[PDB]
Amino acid sequence: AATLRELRGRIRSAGSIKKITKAQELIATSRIARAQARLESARPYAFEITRMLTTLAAEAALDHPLLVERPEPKRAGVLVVSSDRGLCGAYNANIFRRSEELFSLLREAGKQPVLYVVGRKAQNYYSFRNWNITESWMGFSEQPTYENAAEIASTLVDAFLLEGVDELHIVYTEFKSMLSQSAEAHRIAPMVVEYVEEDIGPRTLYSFEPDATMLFESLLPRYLTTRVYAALLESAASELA
Amino acid sequence: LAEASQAHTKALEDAKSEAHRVVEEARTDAERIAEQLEAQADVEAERIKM
Amino acid sequence: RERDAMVAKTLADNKKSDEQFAAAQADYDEAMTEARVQASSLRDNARADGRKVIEDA
Amino acid sequence: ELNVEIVAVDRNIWSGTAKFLFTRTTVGEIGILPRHIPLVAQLVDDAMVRVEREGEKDLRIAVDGGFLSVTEEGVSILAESAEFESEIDEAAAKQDSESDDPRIAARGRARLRAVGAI
Amino acid sequence: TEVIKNFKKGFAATVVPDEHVEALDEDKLAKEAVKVKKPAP
Amino acid sequence: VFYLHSRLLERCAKLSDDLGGGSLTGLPIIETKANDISAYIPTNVISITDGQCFLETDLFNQGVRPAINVGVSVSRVGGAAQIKAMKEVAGSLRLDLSQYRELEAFAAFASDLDAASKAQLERGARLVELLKQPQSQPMPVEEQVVSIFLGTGGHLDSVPVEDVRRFETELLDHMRASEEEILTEIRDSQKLTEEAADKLTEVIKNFKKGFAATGGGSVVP
Amino acid sequence: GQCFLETDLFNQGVRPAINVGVSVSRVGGAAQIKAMKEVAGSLRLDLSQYRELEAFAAFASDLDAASKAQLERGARLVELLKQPQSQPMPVEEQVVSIFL
Amino acid sequence: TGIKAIDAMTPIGRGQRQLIIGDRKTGKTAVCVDTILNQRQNWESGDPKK
Amino acid sequence: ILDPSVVGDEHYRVAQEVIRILQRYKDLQDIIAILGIDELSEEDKQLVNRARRIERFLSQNMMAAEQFTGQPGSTVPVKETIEAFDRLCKGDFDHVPEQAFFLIGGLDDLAKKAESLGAKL
Amino acid sequence: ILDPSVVGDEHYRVAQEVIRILQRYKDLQDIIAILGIDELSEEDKQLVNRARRIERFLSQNMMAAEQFTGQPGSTVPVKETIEAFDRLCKGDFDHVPEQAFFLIGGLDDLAKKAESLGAKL
Ligand SMILES: Nc1ncnc2c1ncn2[C@@H]1O[C@H](COP(=O)(O)OP(=O)(O)OP(=O)(O)O)[C@@H](O)[C@H]1O
Ligand SMILES: [Mg+2]
Repeated sequence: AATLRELRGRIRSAGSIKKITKAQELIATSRIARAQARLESARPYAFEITRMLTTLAAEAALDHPLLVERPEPKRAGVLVVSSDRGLCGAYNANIFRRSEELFSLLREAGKQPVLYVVGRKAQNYYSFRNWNITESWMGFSEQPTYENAAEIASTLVDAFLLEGVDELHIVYTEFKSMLSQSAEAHRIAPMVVEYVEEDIGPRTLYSFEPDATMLFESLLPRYLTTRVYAALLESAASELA
Repeated sequence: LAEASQAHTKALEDAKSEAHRVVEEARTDAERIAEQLEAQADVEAERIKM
Repeated sequence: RERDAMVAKTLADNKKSDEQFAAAQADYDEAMTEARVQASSLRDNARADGRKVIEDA
Repeated sequence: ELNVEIVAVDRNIWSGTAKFLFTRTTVGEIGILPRHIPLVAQLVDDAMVRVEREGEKDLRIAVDGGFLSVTEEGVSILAESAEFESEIDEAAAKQDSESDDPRIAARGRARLRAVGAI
Repeated sequence: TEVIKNFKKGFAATVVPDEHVEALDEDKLAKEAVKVKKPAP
Repeated sequence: VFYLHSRLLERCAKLSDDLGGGSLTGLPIIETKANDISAYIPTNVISITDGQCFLETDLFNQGVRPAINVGVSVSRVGGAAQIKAMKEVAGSLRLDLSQYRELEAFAAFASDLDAASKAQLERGARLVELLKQPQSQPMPVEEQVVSIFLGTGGHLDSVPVEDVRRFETELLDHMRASEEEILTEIRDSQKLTEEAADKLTEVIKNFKKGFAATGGGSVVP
Repeated sequence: GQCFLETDLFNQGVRPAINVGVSVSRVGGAAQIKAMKEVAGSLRLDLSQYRELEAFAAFASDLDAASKAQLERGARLVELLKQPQSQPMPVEEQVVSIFL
Repeated sequence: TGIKAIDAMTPIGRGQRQLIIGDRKTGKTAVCVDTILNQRQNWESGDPKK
Repeated sequence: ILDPSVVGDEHYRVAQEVIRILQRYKDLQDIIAILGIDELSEEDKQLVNRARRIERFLSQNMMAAEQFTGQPGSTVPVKETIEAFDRLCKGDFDHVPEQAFFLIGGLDDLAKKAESLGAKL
Repeated sequence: ILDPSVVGDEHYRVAQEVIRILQRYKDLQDIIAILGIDELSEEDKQLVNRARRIERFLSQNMMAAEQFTGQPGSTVPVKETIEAFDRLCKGDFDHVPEQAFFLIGGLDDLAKKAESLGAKL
C-alpha cells in the first residue's frame, strides 16, 4: 500500500508537466515566426549602412581608432549574449563554451578578457566562477530593441577608445536556415580594412558634405551599433528556436 | 461647429429622455418583483401551517 | 492681423467641433450608464426586502 | 521623378516616388530633384525631410539620426527614428524640445519642425 | 551574548577556475571588415 | 454480487405499449474511493448501467457545481432522451467544451493564439460558467433551452465570465415575468422555431442594453 | 512520539538522520529543562517551515529578503544539529549551541 | 433532472439507468434530490402520461 | 452546515473562495516543483502568493499546544475570521511576508508579527 | 496479416505510405488547431491537403445505409483500392474538392462524383 498512491501522484505530476511543455513549444514556434520577422525587417538598414560605409571608406583616411589595431594589446572586451529565461536547451551552455574558447584564445595572446554580459544566465554562470562582470544588461533577450543595442555599443566603444580595452568581441548564437543555431565569436573592434577590387571601372565622383573623413568617423560607431543590434536579433531568434 | 453643438445638445437631451424611459421599466419590474415576493410569502406560510 | 486670427479661429473651431462631437457620445454613454446603474440599484433593494419579508413571515 | 527610400534601424519608414526632396544636412539645407550627382551627407540632429509628390501634398517626416545618400537609383535616407507629420502630438513634441538632454531636445525640435511650428 | 561576540571577534572563516578549455581556432573567430574598393593589397 | 446488482437494475425498463407503456428509471449511486472507478463494485455497476455521471472532488473545489466531469460522463441513450429544442441548442456544446479543455493550457497566451482559438477559449469559459447551478434549484426544460441558447448562440461573448451566472439568472427572471410566450410555446411545441429564436434574440438584446456588469462596463456588443 | 531516520538524509550528511517534519515528541517541553525549553521553543516548526520553503524555492529566480533570510537561518540551523557518533553533549552545552 | 449539465450532456430517458458515481461529498445525493424535486410540475399537471 | 442558509452569504462566499484558491495552488504545486514559479502567469503567481499566505493564516496557536511551542493560545471570533480571510482573498496583505501569518490569532496579531518583521498592514 | 508475405509488396507499400501520411497529419493537427493552417510550411500545407483527401477517401457508402439514402453499397476490390490509394499518395487528386471523396466507392465513383462538383481527374 501507499506505493500506488505515490505512483498516481507522479503520473498526474508528469501529466501537468507534459501539458505545460507542449504549450510552451507551440508558443515558442509562434514567437520564432515573430523573431524571424524582426530580423528580416532590420536587414535593409544594415545593407544600406554597409554600402554607405564602403562608399565613404573609398575616399577617406583609414586611421580611425576603431580601424587600426594596437601594438601592445593588453585587453579585449568580450560581450556575451545569453538569454534571460531558461527553458531553452544547450543554448546558454553553447554560448558559454564558445566564450571559454575565446577566453583561452585571448590568454594565449597575452590579452586580459574584460567581460560584459547580456542576459541573466550569463550573470549566473560568471558569478558562480568568481568572474568580474564590468556591465550587465537584462530584460531584452526575447525582444531586443535598437536602443538596447545602442546603449551596449556605446558602452563598448567608450571602453575601447579609453579602464580600457584594446579589442572588442561578441559571443552570440547565429541563427541560420531555421535549422542552425550556432554559437559564434566575432571581432567587432578594431575592424580590418579589406580591399575587394575596383569593381566598376571609371565611374561618377561621389560628393561628400562636408568631406569623407567626417562622415566616415560619424558612421563607424553607427555601424558598430547596427552590428550589435543584428547580433541581438539573431540571438533572440536562436533562443526561441 | 454649429452643427456639432446642436447635435451635442440633441444627443444630450435624448440621452436624458432615454435614462428616464429606462428607469421607468426599472421601477416597474421592481414593483413586479416585490409583488412576486409578497406572493411567495403567503404560500411559504401555508406550507408550514399545513 | 484679422486674416491670421481668422485662420486660427477656423482651426480652433474645427478642433473644438470634433471634440464636442466625441463628447456627445461620451456623455450620452455616461448618462445611460448612470441610468442603468440606477436601475440596477433597484431590482435588488426589491429583492433585498422581498427576501427580508419572506424570511420574517 | 526620383525614388525615395527612407529606412530605419528596424523598419522601412517610407518608400515611393517624388519630384522634390528637401532636407538639411550638417552643412546646410539641400533640395534634391530627379537627376542629381551622387552625394553622401549627414542630416542635422533635428532634421525634417519634406517630400513633394505630383498630386498629393508634402510629406513631412521628423528624422532622428539620419544619413542621406543620393545615387543614380534615387534618394535613400537612413534613420534611427522617424515620425510622420500626422503622427506627432505637438504638446509632447513641445515640452520635449525644452528638455536638458541634448538628443531628446533634438528629437523634440525635429517633431516641432514636422508639425509646422519653428 | 557578550562572550559570543568577543569570540566572533577572533574567529577566522575558511579567483576563477581554469576550466582546462583549449584555445579557439583563430580561423573561426570572425572579424568585422570594411570592404574598401581601392587597389592596395 | 454482479448478479445482485444486475438483477436489480434490469428491472428498470421501458415497457411496450401492449404492457401499458409504463417505465421505471433507475438512478443508482456509487461512492468510489480516491476516484478509483476500477474497483470491483464500481466496475460492475458501470458495466450494468446505460450511462454514467462522474463527480469529482477537484471539480467541486474549483467551483464547478454540479461537479460533473462532462468529458468522461456519457449517456448511451443520447439524443433520443431529449426534446428537439434541447437536442438543437446542446449539439454544439460537447465539442465546444472539449476544445476549451484542450486549449486551457494557452490561457495566458491569447495574443499568441489564432483568433479562432481565442474565440474558442472565451466561449468555453462562458459555457463552463453556464453549466453551474445552485443546490436544490432545478430548472424546467424551456429555461434550460433558453440558457444553453444564450451560451451557444454567442449572446454571452460580450458578458464578463464572472457575470454569466447573474446574467442568465436575471434574463430568465425577465422572461418569466415579461416574455412568457417564448417559454410557453417551447414547452408546448418541444422545439425552438425561427420566430421564437428571433423574439428570443430581440429580448436578449434589450436585456443586454439594460443589464449592468460588475466591472461597470456594458454587455452590449 | 517517533524519531524517523531516513537513508536519504543520512547520505546527504544529515546525521542523525532525523526527519524533522514527521518526527515529534508528544511530551514536548515538559521533557526539557527550562533553558532548553526557552531556547528551542519552536525549533521543530522552524525547521519544518524551512524544509517547506527550501523545497518550494528550489528553482526560484529571485526571492524577497524574508524568504532568503529564512533559508540562510534554516541552513545554519540544519548544519548546527549535525553530530558525530558516540559524541554526546551535556545539556548546558546543547543550550549554548541552540542559543547560537 | 433539472440540471443543465445532465440534461444537455448526459440526457436520461424514461426507462434508462444513469449511474451517479463519485468519491464522497461530491454532490450525488444533491443531483438525485434535484431530479426528484424537478417532477413537481409534472405531478401538478395531473396527467398520468407526464 | 457550510451553507448560505445557515452560515450566511459572506461566510459561505469567503469559504468557497479560500477553497478555490487552495485547490488552484495544489494544482500548480507540481509545476512549481519542476519548472519553477517563473513559468507561471502573473495571475497564477498572484494566486500562489495569496494561497501560501492563506494556508499559513489557517494555522493557529492553540491553547492545548502551549506545551509544545511555549507560546500561549488564541481565540478568534468568526466574524473576524471571515473578514480577515475576505481581505486575504482580495489581496490586501500581498505585501506582508509569508511568515507573520504563521501561528497567530486575528488581525491584531497579524499586524504585530508583521511589524516585528518590518512590515505594515 | 498486413505483411508483405501475406498481402503482397504493393499492398504493403501503399498501406505504409498511407499510414505515414496520416501519422504526419496527426502530428500537424495540433499546430494547425492552436496556431492555424496559415502558419504552416508549403510542403506542410500540401501534405495536409493530401491527408484530408486520403482521410475522406477511406470513407465509404455502406450497405447498411441503403435503408435511409436508397443507393446501394460499394464493394471495392483490393486491387482497385491499392491503385486508388497509390494515386492519392502520389497526388493525382489534390485539385479535386474535399467533398468529392465523402462516401464513395472506387475510382469510377470518384470521377463521377468529382465531375459533379466541376473537377476532372
Ligand atoms: N450544485 C451544488 N451547488 C452548491 N453546493 C452543493 C451542490 N451540490 C452539493 N452541494 C453541497 O455539497 C455538500 C455535499 O453534497 P452531498 O451531500 O449531496 O454529496 P454526497 O454525494 O451525498 O456525499 P455523501 O454521501 O458522502 O454525503 C452538501 O453540503 C451540499 O450543500
Ligand atoms: Mg449522500
